[PDB]
Amino acid sequence: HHHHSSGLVPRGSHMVGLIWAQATSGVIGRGGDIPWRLPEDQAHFREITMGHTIVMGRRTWDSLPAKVRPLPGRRNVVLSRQADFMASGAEVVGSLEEALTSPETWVIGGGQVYALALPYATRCEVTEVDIGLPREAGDALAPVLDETWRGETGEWRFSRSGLRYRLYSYHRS
Ligand SMILES: NC(=O)c1ccc[n+]([C@@H]2O[C@H](COP(=O)([O-])OP(=O)(O)OC[C@H]3O[C@@H](n4cnc5c(N)ncnc54)[C@H](OP(=O)(O)O)[C@@H]3O)[C@@H](O)[C@H]2O)c1
Ligand SMILES: CCc1nc(N)nc(N)c1OCCCOc1ccccc1CCC(=O)NS(=O)(=O)N(C)C
Repeated sequence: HHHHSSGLVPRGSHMVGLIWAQATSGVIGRGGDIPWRLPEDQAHFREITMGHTIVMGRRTWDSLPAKVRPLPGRRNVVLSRQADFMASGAEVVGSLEEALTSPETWVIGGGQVYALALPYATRCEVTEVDIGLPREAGDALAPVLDETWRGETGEWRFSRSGLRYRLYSYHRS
């Protein structure tokens, strides 16, 4: 239960990580949008994901502005159960199993997909945003991590955007 894992990824393996930003309450989205824009979090998301495959749910793809998607520098994969859903510039697949063919994959949202992917994941990179944002019916929420996960929490930091935030890194075998 406490064996070490390495950060080096052999090319024959399939490392699955989750990356998300949440308010303390666990909200990650409402009404199809992320309710903040922190430049430190945006930079961090790129630094982690650049050069890898990114997997997202169909609703997260829908929420990206048409002009910015697919996100550059990364293989974009969108999960949909709809046989007629298409994503220009990206691959649409019908299962998580089909999406996880690369050696390093970052699941980048949203609520449903994080839940679905967790069982396969060995890394989570979390940004906590210190914004008063209550959970409302219909909100997209973050996954909750059990005791199989070990992690490190950074100190509270202060965004140029005027909100406090802090970074968590979690891993498991
Ligand atoms: N704060 C953050 O870090 C962050 C990051 C990303 C997104 N978000 C937020 O999350 C919100 C969306 O979350 P969400 O839960 O509503 O939707 P989502 O997870 O982004 O996408 C859900 C869609 O994924 C497809 N899907 C789900 N399970 C599948 C499966 N087993 N196999 C194949 N396809 C599957 C389905 O598409 P079909 O209906 O087409 O079949 C489903 O409707 C966004 O609006 C955004 O606000 C937040
Ligand atoms: C930057 C937002 C973010 N942060 C973390 N730590 N993890 C994530 N997975 C994450 O989501 C990025 C992908 C989803 O992005 C959106 C989803 C729904 C609505 C809007 C967005 C874009 C928000 C944004 O800040 N975009 S951006 O400028 O950073 N960039 C285009 C990706």
